Amino acid sequence: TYTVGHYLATRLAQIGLKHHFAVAGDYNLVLLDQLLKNKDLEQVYCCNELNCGFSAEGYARANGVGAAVVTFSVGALSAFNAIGGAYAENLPVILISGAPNTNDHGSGHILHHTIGTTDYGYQLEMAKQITCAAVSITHAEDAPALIDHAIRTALREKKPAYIEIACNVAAQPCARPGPVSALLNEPTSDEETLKAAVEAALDFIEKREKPVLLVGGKLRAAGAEEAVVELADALGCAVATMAAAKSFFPEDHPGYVGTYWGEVSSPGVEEIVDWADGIICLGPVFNDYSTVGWTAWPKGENVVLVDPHHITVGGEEFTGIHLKDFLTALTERVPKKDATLDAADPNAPLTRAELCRQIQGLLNPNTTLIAETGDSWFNAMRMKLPHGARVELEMQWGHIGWSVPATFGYAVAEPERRNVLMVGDGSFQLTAQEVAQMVRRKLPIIIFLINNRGYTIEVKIHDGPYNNIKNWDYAGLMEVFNAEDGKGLGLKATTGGELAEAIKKALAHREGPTLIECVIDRDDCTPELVTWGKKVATANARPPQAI
Ligand SMILES: Cc1ncc(C[n+]2csc(CCOP(=O)(O)OP(=O)(O)O)c2C)c(N)n1
Ligand SMILES: [Mg+2]
Repeated sequence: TYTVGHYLATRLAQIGLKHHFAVAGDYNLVLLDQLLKNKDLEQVYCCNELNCGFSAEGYARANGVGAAVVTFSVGALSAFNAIGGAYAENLPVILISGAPNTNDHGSGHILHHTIGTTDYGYQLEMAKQITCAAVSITHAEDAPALIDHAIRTALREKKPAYIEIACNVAAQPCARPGPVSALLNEPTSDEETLKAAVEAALDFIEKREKPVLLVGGKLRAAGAEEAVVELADALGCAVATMAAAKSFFPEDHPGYVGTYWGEVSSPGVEEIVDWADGIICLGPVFNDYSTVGWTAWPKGENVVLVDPHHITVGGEEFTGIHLKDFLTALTERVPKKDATLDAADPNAPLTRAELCRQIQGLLNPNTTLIAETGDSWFNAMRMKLPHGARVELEMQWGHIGWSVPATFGYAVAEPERRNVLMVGDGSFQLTAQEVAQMVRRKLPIIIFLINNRGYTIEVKIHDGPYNNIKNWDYAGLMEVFNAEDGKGLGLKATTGGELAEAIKKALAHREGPTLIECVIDRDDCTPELVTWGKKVATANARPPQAI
């Protein structure tokens, strides 16, 4: 006879999860036992919850959805930082927490892992704030209807959910899951709006000769990566990707120019959009960083904005549509308008140009490049990508240290890929211990620890003593985690040559991860980050305007 544990386990497996991540605790202990009972759904463990949640973050980038489990408040409050990151990056990460007993609710008791107050709702009062759905199971009869809700909403919205489950309830007997289809099927557009939406879009381009395509960050949540390719071709115009959305459009196809990111756009892409007649943004995320100090933000007269569920065209609005259904019906009536555009030395000290070049050697169609918040953002946005090659940024949320646990998670879902991690010295320190799990699971990850002895990106926004961080022997950390049983390489590289030696050892090494402490100079950095931090620093601290 099924139980709340089984029902949640199965519901996760049905929608996709081969792995759910967890951190033991006396509330979720009984619950965790029953999450094992499903054998198509494996219980991965983690060092702390802040990371555990970020690992489910990554996993959802590869699978499409992820999940985690934690103890009451003490575990979940840290995870909320990842659930914020999920909502930010449109990831259907499903958090789950253990919770007090049923007989303690409103019972005047104080419990452990809580504030000391007699109330325990404060947790999912918080969670609600950062999650599309928030659900407390306190009776096993409720269970299956609410779990379905939490999952169903998360997937429709492409935003995270929350499920707290009283420890003693987790065990109790529950119903059997209904067919999975109950959760997945979605409301589609309305034909009448859809019809008109396309018609007004056609006029936007057919009163012009030089259109452009701009690929937004939210494209992956809409599931429209395919339909953009069939539009870029059927239309033929010059495509460009945004700050995010790197590797959301393939860099083979003839229209792809590069990356548009304001006055720090990769060579030759700022000009095409400025010059052109109108811009077709497909689910963008313009903000103080994406617009680069509010300088590079498309208007409305010469802009079509095709956000996930609501489409603005010059002088008109539409709602109740979908980005995908819009780009399917568009890629048929669209006419073909075009806007055509027209080594280093080894042995010597290692330059940011050298390893950004040499790292581009690794880029296999079976490769996913995880670029951490930092200057590493700008390196990835210069690198040419093969077809099928992926890049993962976390720009909306930007928690440093996200990369490490999210690389661990991404790798559990896609272990046969070549998983490559560009992480700075400072970011790495926040979440380093989750490398020990890459060793535990024996995953072939290639960590490029961009060591520069400081928060270099933060230096070029506004410098100070707060940016100088204690330095580690980042290379030697690997050994400490390998300890008795693991197998994982820990290397260094102070020269352009040493890098090639380390990279060969990395591709060579199996049975675990490979870190490379690529030392470089702080002020040696991309020319974008230089001119970029200025726009952010002044916009950040622009003065109020008196009334
Ligand atoms: C948890 C968290 N704390 C602080 C910040 C602000 N912040 C953004 S980047 C950054 C510095 C990153 O340092 P590092 O990885 O070394 O960047 P690099 O020097 O490689 O460019 C800081 C402190 C943040 N985004 N997240
Ligand atoms: Mg650094």
